[PDB]
Amino acid sequence: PVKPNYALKFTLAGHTKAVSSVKFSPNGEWLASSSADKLIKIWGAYDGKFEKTISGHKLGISDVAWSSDSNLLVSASDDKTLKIWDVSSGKCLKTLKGHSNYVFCCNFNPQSNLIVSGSFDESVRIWDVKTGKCLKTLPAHSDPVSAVHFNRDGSLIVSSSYDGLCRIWDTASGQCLKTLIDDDNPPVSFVKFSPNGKYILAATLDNTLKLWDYSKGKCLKTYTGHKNEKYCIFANFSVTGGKWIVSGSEDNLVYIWNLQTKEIVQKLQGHTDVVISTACHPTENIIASAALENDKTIKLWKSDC
Ligand SMILES: CCCSc1nnc(C)c(O)n1
Ligand SMILES: CCCSc1nnc(C)c(O)n1
Repeated sequence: PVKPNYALKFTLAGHTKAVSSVKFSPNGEWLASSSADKLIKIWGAYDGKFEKTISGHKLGISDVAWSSDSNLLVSASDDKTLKIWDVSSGKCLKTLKGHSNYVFCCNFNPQSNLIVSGSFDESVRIWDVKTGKCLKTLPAHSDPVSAVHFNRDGSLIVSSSYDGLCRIWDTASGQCLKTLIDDDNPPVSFVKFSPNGKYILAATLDNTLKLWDYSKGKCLKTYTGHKNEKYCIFANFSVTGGKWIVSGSEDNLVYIWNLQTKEIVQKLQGHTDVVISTACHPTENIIASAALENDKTIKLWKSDC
C-alpha cells in the first residue's frame, strides 16, 4: 500500500493524570498503560475493554514494558525504583533499587532474564529479573537518560540522552561500543532498534526523527513535519502492513511516515493534548496512542493496510 488508512476505533478513559506510555503485549492480547497517577492499567488490545489496575509505586510512572511471554511487566517510576509485576495476580514480584533519581525508561531483553533501565541520574543499569539485583551500572551519559532498548538477540543495548548522544553497549561486558553523533547534537529524547536489528530510530528535540545505520555510524533517513521540542515522545516501526514510522507530536496528532520516502502519509486527529506515546500491534495494523494531562485518554486506531 502507498498510504495506510488508520481510523479511530476505541477511546480508553480511566487514568486521572497524564498517560506516559502504552505498550502492546507480545502475544497481541493486551495493552498496558502507565501514568503520572502512579498506576498501571491493562486493556484489551482489540476491543479496548478495561481489564485491571496495577498499583504500588509511590510516585508517577514514566514507562512500562512487557516480558516476552506476556506474563510480566516492568515499570519505571519517579520514586527511583523499578517494579516487576506478575500481570495475572497483580503482585509486585521485585522492587529494583539502585538509581539515585527518577527512572525514566525500561525494557526486558528478548530472553527476559534481564531488565535495562535509564534514569535522571544519567546512568543505565542492567538488572537480573529473578534475583532483582543490579548486575551493571553503566556511566552512560552526562545528562538524563531518555530511552533504553535491547536489540533482537539481547546482545546490544542502545541508550539515548539529553546530552545529545546515542550509545551502543555490549550487554555482557558493559562496554560502550559506539557513540553516534551527526553534524550537531540536539537532545535525544528517544531511541530504539528496528525490528530487523539493522537500524536505530532516534528522536531529537529539534522536531526531527532520524534512522541510523548504527554499525557504520551513518544517518540514512530523516523524518520531519511533526512538533517535538520538549517531551520524550515514543516512536515506532510499523511493519505488519506497509512499512511506516509512527510517532506522537506536540501538536496533538499522531504522525505516520513512509519509511523509505520519508513522506508523511497520515496524521491522526482526535487527541486534545500532546501525544506522548504510540505503540504498534505485533501482528495487526493497530496503533495505540496516549496523551498528556489535558486529555488523559488512550486511543486505538486500525487500518486495512
Ligand atoms: C471475539 C473476538 C474479539 S475481537 C478480535 N479482533 N481481532 C483479533 C485479531 C482478535 O483475536 N480478536
Ligand atoms: C522482524 C522483521 C519485520 S519486517 C521489517 N521491515 N522494515 C524494517 C526497518 C524492519 O526493522 N523490519
